[PDB]
Amino acid sequence: FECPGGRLTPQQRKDIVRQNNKFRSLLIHGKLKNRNGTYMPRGKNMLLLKWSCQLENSAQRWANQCVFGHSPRNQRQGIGENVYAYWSSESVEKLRNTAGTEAGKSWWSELPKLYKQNPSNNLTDDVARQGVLHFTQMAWGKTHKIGCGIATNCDGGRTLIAICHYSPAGNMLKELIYELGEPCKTDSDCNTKKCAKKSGLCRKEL
Ligand SMILES: *[C@@H]1O[C@H](CO)[C@@H](O[C@@H]2O[C@H](CO)[C@@H](O[C@@H]3O[C@H](CO)[C@@H](O)[C@H](O)[C@@H]3O)[C@H](O)[C@H]2NC(C)=O)[C@H](O[C@@H]2O[C@@H](C)[C@@H](O)[C@@H](O)[C@@H]2O)[C@H]1NC(C)=O
Ligand SMILES: *[C@@H]1O[C@H](CO)[C@@H](O)[C@H](O[C@@H]2O[C@@H](C)[C@@H](O)[C@@H](O)[C@@H]2O)[C@H]1NC(C)=O
Repeated sequence: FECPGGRLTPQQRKDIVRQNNKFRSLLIHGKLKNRNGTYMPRGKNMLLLKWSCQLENSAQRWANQCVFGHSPRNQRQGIGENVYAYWSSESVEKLRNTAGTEAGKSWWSELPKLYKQNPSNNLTDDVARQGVLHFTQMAWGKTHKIGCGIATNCDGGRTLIAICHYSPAGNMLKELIYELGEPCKTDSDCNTKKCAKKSGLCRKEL
């Protein structure tokens, strides 16, 4: 959680990772409702997210622009991107320390508010069209790397922007968001061959 030249604190990085992994674990344990009021299906092989300084560096470069939008495609090759902003009429400095976790709650909130019952867990065109792509990237079983950048100087210090980058990039159409199964109990349950038993998520390093 130490990233040379970074503008985040170690704690911010940890809070972001711990929150997103908690979400993932709650999800694969069947504890989270979709828009229809029905629990999402239990999952297996959901990777445990690791912080990547490389990802933070690209996300931070974009956050520094103070633009509420995506970075250009050619700077996002192989990489997912989620964008969050908070617009105040006063200073946002007090919001910096929870920027990442507020952003994760906002992206993640797509599940209960916009994500209709999808039993196959397949990311079809009709599922994608709902605007659940921020949530689906945070939930993407194959993604295992996350890095985020934050700007609080935007609009005279009155706008907060948080940018998170994910690798590998999630949201490939016609692939499942995550595999249907049981959370890992032992290493051999995981295709990566290492299981985080407390969370039921599979470990994948870097
Ligand atoms: C997610 O859901 C989509 C929509 O059903 C799956 O794609 C569909 O796969 C079917 C076969 O599993 C395709 O059927 C074929 O249709 C052609 C058209 O003539 C026939 O010639 C052929 O013999 C089959 O009957 C179906 O067309 C296809 N849907 C579309 C519009 O693409 C998808 O399955 C996955 O993607 C497809 C493209 C293949 O790679 C499948 O093997 C693969 O499982 C579902 N995704 C997942 C991960 O389940
Ligand atoms: C989730 O809620 C929506 C809106 O209330 C319903 O349309 C879904 O049931 C639907 O059943 C038919 C009409 C068809 O639209 C189907 O695609 C939907 O599933 C409901 N989902 C379920 C599975 O009950």
